[PDB]
Amino acid sequence: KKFPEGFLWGAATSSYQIEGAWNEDGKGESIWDRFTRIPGKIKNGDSGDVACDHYHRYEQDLDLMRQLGLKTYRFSIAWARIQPDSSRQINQRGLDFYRRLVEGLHKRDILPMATLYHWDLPQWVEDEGGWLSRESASRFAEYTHALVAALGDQIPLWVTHNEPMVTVWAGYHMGLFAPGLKDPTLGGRVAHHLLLSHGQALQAFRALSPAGSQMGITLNFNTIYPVSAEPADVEAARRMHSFQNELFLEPLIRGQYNQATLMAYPNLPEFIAPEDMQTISAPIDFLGVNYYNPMRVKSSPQPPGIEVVQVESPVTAMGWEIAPEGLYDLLMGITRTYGKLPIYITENGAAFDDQPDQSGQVNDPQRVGYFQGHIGAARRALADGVDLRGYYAWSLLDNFEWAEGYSKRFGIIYVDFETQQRTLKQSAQWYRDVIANNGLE
Ligand code: NA
Ligand code: NA
Ligand code: NA
Ligand code: NA
Ligand code: NA
Ligand code: NA
Ligand code: NA
Ligand code: NA
Ligand code: NA
Ligand code: NA
Ligand code: NA
Ligand code: NA
Ligand code: NA
Ligand code: NA
Ligand code: NA
Ligand code: NA
Ligand code: NA
Ligand code: NA
Ligand code: NA
Ligand code: NA
Ligand code: NA
Ligand code: NA
Repeated sequence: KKFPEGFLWGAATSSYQIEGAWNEDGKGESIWDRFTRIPGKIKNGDSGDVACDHYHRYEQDLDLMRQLGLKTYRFSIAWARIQPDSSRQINQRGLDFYRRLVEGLHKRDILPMATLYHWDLPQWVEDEGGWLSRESASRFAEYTHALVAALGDQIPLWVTHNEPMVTVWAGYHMGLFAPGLKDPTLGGRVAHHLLLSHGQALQAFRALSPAGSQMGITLNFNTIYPVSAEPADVEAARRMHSFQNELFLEPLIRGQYNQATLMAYPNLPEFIAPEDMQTISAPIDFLGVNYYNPMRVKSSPQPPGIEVVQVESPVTAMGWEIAPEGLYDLLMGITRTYGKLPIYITENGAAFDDQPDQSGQVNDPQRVGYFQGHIGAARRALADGVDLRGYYAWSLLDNFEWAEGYSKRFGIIYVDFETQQRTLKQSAQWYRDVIANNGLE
């Protein structure tokens, strides 16, 4: 039950969630800086203004990574640090930060994986239409070109987008995340431009062809199970799977949108230029998979004919069902449907109500249990033919959990946000052992 020699064990973060220094060194405002200033949008009125203060404390966090024996570390790049404003001019201080981070990773034999876009769009791009505008795909490609030119040979794994489905749903359907639009009819248009931006970014990457470097995209999924064996429930589950799990995968791999997508978005074809599917479906080097929980579905008489059924137990602090078999099923399904392409699990983890004990230790056995089940499921998938290349725990650090603010702790390392003190949780200690053993037990 050892994983393959060279298997990439990592942990993941994102820029807005950990960096702080929101207005330092010429950094421009992002849509998340703006969103968190809006009263009522975030629990406890929290923001990423300071977060984990990682922009200043990155060397401490690098040593924590080393202490755990991480083989790889997934971070995102704050686009607004790099292009603060509409002049499109490169901010050298912002770029230098990522240069220093990447140098530090290599110094400690940790392989960098960089996410170009983890939701912190520069406000200047939003002022030019954001993801509603086709031109934002070109802006994203110019940003990618700059970063890959600067750091390509030093970052062996690049991800264009993180969870474009969440950007669509939370950002444009529900208004729960930045930029806070609440118009379901916009989802197709946004999805197409996210996909187009990925494609143009990938073209920029191929043009530069950095030595030893690869590029992919990270998607989130919720494995779908029908609540019963009834045909109507099976049908609802199939439709929900197509939409929830294959909206992006289908165009990425097959160069077409699926029927569930076109029905949900019936004006989508109006945004597709003659090239656009070819560009979107150009080969990626790997797929990033983010998974936390399944969704359970039943048929309904009322539109859209699908109801998601909530689960009371077993759940995390987010109310998300704990079902490690969901991860196995997801990985097998992707592999069977789209072929045996390289996969990294770019996020998997859990939020629990962690509290230091009287001695100052943070013991999180529920999180250990979550990782035990899920890493076990990933191992079974690998045994059964999935080309799993790495696993990244979400998250290295407790951090700013978007609209939940600091009420939710996903870290394997506990952060006291009053003092910025970091403490390895029991789960970090356990994970260090897994890495050293190259597997469970
Ligand atoms: Na920040
Ligand atoms: Na507030
Ligand atoms: Na409130
Ligand atoms: Na704040
Ligand atoms: Na180490
Ligand atoms: Na170095
Ligand atoms: Na070095
Ligand atoms: Na502007
Ligand atoms: Na447009
Ligand atoms: Na634009
Ligand atoms: Na530009
Ligand atoms: Na190219
Ligand atoms: Na080229
Ligand atoms: Na039926
Ligand atoms: Na959804
Ligand atoms: Na092509
Ligand atoms: Na969770
Ligand atoms: Na979870
Ligand atoms: Na708990
Ligand atoms: Na949230
Ligand atoms: Na909070
Ligand atoms: Na805080």
